[PDB]
Amino acid sequence: ALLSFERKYRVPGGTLVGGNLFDFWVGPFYVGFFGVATFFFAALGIILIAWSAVLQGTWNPQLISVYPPALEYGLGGAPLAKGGLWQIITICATGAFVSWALREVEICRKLGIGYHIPFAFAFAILAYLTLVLFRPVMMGAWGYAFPYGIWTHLDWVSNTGYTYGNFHYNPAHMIAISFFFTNALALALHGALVLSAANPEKGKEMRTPDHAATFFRDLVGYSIGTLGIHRLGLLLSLSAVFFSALCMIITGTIWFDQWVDWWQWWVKLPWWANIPGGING
Amino acid sequence: DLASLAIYSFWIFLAGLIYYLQTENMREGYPLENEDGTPAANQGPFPLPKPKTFILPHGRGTLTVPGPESEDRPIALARTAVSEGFPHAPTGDPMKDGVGPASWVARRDLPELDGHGHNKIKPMKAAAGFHVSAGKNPIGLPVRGCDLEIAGKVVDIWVDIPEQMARFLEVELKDGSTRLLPMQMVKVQSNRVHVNALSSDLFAGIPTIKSPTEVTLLEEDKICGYVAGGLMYAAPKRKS
Amino acid sequence: AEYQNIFSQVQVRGPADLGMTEDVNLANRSGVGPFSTLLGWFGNAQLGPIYLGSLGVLSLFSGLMWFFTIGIWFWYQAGWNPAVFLRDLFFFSLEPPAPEYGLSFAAPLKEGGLWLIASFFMFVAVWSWWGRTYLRAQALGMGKHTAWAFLSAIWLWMVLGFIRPILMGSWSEAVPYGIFSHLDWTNNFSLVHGNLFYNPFHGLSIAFLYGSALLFAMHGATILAVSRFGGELELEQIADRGTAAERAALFWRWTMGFNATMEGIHRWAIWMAVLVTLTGGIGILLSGTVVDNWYVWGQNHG
Ligand code: BCL
Ligand code: BCL
Ligand code: BCL
Ligand SMILES: CC[C@H]1c2cc3[nH]c4c(c3C)C(=O)[C@H](C(=O)OC)c4c3nc(cc4[nH]c(cc(n2)[C@@H]1C)c(C(C)=O)c4C)[C@@H](C)[C@@H]3CCC(=O)OC/C=C(\C)CCC[C@@H](C)CCC[C@H](C)CCCC(C)C
Ligand SMILES: CC[C@H]1c2cc3[nH]c4c(c3C)C(=O)[C@H](C(=O)OC)c4c3nc(cc4[nH]c(cc(n2)[C@@H]1C)c(C(C)=O)c4C)[C@@H](C)[C@@H]3CCC(=O)OC/C=C(\C)CCC[C@H](C)CCC[C@H](C)CCCC(C)C
Ligand SMILES: COC(C)(C)C(=O)C/C=C(\C)CC/C=C(\C)CC/C=C(\C)CCCC/C(C)=C/CC[C@H](C)CC/C=C(\C)CCC=C(C)C
Ligand SMILES: CCCCCCCCCCCC[N+](C)(C)[O-]
Ligand SMILES: CCCCCCCCCCCC[N+](C)(C)[O-]
Ligand SMILES: [Fe+3]
Repeated sequence: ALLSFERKYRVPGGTLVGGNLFDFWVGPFYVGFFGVATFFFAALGIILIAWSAVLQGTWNPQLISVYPPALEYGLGGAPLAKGGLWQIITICATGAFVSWALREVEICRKLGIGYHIPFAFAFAILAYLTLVLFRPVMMGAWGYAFPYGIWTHLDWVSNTGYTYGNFHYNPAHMIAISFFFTNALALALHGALVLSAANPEKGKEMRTPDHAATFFRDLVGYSIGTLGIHRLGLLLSLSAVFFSALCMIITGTIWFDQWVDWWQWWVKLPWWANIPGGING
Repeated sequence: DLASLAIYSFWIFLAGLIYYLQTENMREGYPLENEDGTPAANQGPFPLPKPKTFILPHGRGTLTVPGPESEDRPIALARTAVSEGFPHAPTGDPMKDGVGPASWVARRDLPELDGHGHNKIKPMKAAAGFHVSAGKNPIGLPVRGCDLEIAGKVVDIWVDIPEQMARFLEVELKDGSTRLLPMQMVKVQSNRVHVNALSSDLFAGIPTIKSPTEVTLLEEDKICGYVAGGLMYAAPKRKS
Repeated sequence: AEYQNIFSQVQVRGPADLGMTEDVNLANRSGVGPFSTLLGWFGNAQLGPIYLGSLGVLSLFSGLMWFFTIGIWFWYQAGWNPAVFLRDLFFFSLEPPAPEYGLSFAAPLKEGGLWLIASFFMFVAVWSWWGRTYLRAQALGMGKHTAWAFLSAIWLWMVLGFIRPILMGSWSEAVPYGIFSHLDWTNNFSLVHGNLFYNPFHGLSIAFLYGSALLFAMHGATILAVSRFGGELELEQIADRGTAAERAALFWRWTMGFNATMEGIHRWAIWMAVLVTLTGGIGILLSGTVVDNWYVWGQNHG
């Protein structure tokens, strides 16, 4: 039930709403008002999926798929079997995520720790909402959103992307990718540094963060430090997801043509737009 | 075919990996226990990992984990319900008894040494060459509490020499004694330092150190711990 | 509001840290560089010193001749006209030799030879630097983790321009050198093999790519939240568990049923990220050599 050192930590208090009504634990899971709001939105939402499963004629996860209401419906409502369920489910879903964020806030409070984890999470939630909400609304229908299916949601990425040619040319999507790459690199390096210092060669004594800060200076001529590498992770991670929403919010709204033809602003600049030779000349 | 074989292999591999990874995160905190401190029944699918010994630097001994765990201190808590799974109420003054968000750990009562044998955290007056390169200089400023009434003034900046970074701010009260407030708990301003965590009358409560030139691992925790638990316990003495 | 510890609020400077010695040849470490007050808010402000040495300069050189070789070819395409260079900078490209030549080196410089040169000079530069990351750890008596993890990144890169082009039969299946051009290769490659999306590895590969953004945002934010207890001082928390290590675990135990240790999380961290290039490397290796179309493969699994 408890970690050898957990009892001194489980004290009353920290609850944003409710007081002490749901201020207890279920096994190793902390409950809380939002702990109960979550189980609700989730249970109900899982039901709407098993029901959108009988209406499709399949119980195979690899087949099961909940599609959005066709473009003819706009931002209006739709019959359950035809766009209805997805819509309640996006509500149950959005309701499950925000409620899980607020449940971490109550946890944060108990322990007296910082509210950086729920904050971070909120960036994830915003990406989801960018796709199932902010973008569709801006375009004019819930048909521009993605479906809830293991392989059908990928069909959407695929079709959605090429709908503008090689999506690779989206400037924002371009940036967003580097942060995703960098983060991995940093995550590799970091977990690889700490582990090496605390796990040296045989018979040798545990190295110190001084050996660590050296190692990198000897390697790249610089050591960001402990507090820095963590500020770096968090920053690259969130920055990576920030440019992913930004690349999609502008796709179909301010820019709806071929992304490759956008980079023609740079090439057709009066200064060199007509000098013969090169690739375009 | 190969592909189908490569992929069937991976998942078998990944399963051993997750197996491998989880047992490793059980070196500390396990085995689990019942609310009364006795060995819990259901310990989970994964078993405890074979012990591993670390060789602490500067010949300070060894560390074997998993190893016999103990809080090595008295806990001032009591049950609030007759069923396992509820909060335990502080029998005294949480801040002083060391529980909840104000609890600490019985770390080693020895200061931290850098790669070269020297204490890792020193005051700045004892740190030759160090100075405030940028940002407002806290030393000299009054420290205000979460009740808007002054509690003291900054006298020095205990810095981390190896990472050249301020960890604490020495503070002088009325009785003329000093205290350590963690850097990550104060807002340094243009004319004052703010501590939303503690209220005027709680700085004296802060645990004090034995040597005026060193903070031990144990003392670091009591300090940081005490300062943090006041976000909950000092709440009735704050205004926004 | 509350302090978030994102940016330092007070900077502190002391005598340039020349670092630990151990079995290092202090004769190679250069001098201390300047101090960047700018970089000093995020983290440390000390630039330098950097350990050069034999194998290290080798890499630096091989790495510059790679950039310079691609550069002069970029200029041949630019017609040595300064204005064109900045214009079509992303359009240019040093493509690999025609499929006709196959795996030979007797190709002309204006039709593929200049590529091969560039690739040899980069084959040297990367491997020699790999070795540098291993040796630089041997000298400090540390574990070779950074070494092995850098190997996986190489695994993908190798497969992309060495191992695969050789298993296929020509240097034409290799990746070109250009901004936009290597962006089309990526797209083409999927198209030619039936949309990579149907590739189990490429999809397992994205699982970890996203997973790294989740683990690192998670780890970083958790460590920042507990730094008020000396969380960022992990190695320290490893040899002596403090309240920062227990509260950090308890938050995640009460949130999702299970937690990790100050060290354990760095084993998730390291493996989570490495498994990115490890899988996408098996996926690209088996693509075009054992499997011609992934949609097809997808219907069978044989
Ligand atoms: C994985 C499948 C494809 C692929 C798909 C994509 C896609 C899709 C995208 C990129 C993107 C990039 N890719 Mg690519 N990329 C591949 C293999 C590579 C290899 C390689 C040696 O194997 C290299 C060096 C690159 C290089 C690059 C950068 C130009 C750019 C940002 C990468 C990054 O964030 O790294 C992070 C790492 C670092 C900390 C260090 C490296 C720093 C960067 C700036 C590299 C500079 C060196 C030099 C080659 C750049 C020249 C530009 C100026 C003329 C100086 N790619 C393979 C073939 N790559 C993004 C881009 O913007 O393209 C235009 C993008 O959207
Ligand atoms: C954000 C970018 C694109 C997109 C592009 C892709 C691409 C491209 C790929 C995936 C892949 C996956 N996607 Mg997707 N995906 C999007 C939005 C989502 C949403 C969402 C609610 O917003 C979710 C839940 C998923 C979930 C998933 C998984 C099924 C799979 C592995 C992801 C992973 O490892 O992440 C990292 C996270 C973790 C390791 C934490 C644990 C995550 C587990 C695996 C979650 C599974 C949930 C799933 C089974 C449904 C449960 C819902 C109900 C409660 C039953 N995607 C949008 C539209 N997705 C890959 C795949 O192989 O699937 C076909 C793949 O190739
Ligand atoms: C139209 C495009 C195709 C497609 C075609 C490909 C191809 C082709 C490939 C990928 C690859 C990848 N794809 Mg895909 N992919 C598509 C859509 C997606 C989507 C999505 C739709 O949302 C996502 C999330 C991804 C994500 C990814 C990554 C998981 C994966 C590469 C991981 C990596 O970090 O390599 C980045 C890391 C490296 C290249 C390692 C290189 C390391 C070297 C040593 C660096 C040296 C630097 C150099 C010397 C210069 C020095 C630097 C300077 C000093 C600055 N793909 C569609 C279906 N994808 C790769 C893969 O693994 O697939 C299985 C790959 O080859
Ligand atoms: C496990 C997967 C991830 C990973 C891990 C990884 N990469 C690594 C490592 C590890 C663990 C290292 O230890 C090693 C390293 O030393 O990093 C600090 C490396 C590394 N990964 C690098 C890049 C890199 N890794 C990438 C990817 C990834 N690496 C994965 C996501 C990518 C991509 C494409 O995503 C890139 C671009 C290098 C930074 C470094 C390997 C360095 C190397 O081999 O150098 C060889 C050659 C030279 C010395 C060339 C120098 C030539 C330059 C002077 C030319 C450019 C000049 C330019 C205009 C300069 C200005 C830049 C401005 C920003 C100021
Ligand atoms: C912002 C940077 C990255 C990030 C960070 C991040 N994620 C986080 C956190 C953080 C900091 C957490 O604290 C929180 C966590 O607790 O992690 C363990 C979380 C988390 N990120 C998760 C997943 C996740 N994060 C992802 C992405 C990312 N997370 C980013 C790349 C992804 C993908 C696809 O990249 C996934 C799959 C969860 C493991 C966890 C949040 C768990 C949670 O919200 O529980 C509440 C909800 C339920 C129990 C289930 C609800 C069921 C629904 C009502 C119905 C199902 C609808 C769904 C839309 C169907 C989709 C089907 C698909 C096939 C498309
Ligand atoms: C300012 O102008 C001057 C001239 C001064 C410059 O210097 C400017 C220079 C620039 C314009 C340079 C620009 C350079 C880029 C745009 C480079 C971009 C590079 C990429 C996008 C590369 C992507 C992918 C590369 C891959 C996967 C390479 C793989 C290489 C290998 C595995 C090596 C394989 C080895 C070969 C085939 C030969 C082996 C031979 C043996 C004998 C072993
Ligand atoms: C008291 C025992 C409690 C054990 C419960 C452990 C929860 C496991 C974490 C969720 C599993 C996740 N999943 C499905 C993504 O793999
Ligand atoms: C993709 C990530 C999946 C995480 C793997 C799940 C591990 C569950 C471990 C449960 C541990 C149970 N215990 C001992 C804490 O009660
Ligand atoms: Fe860490």
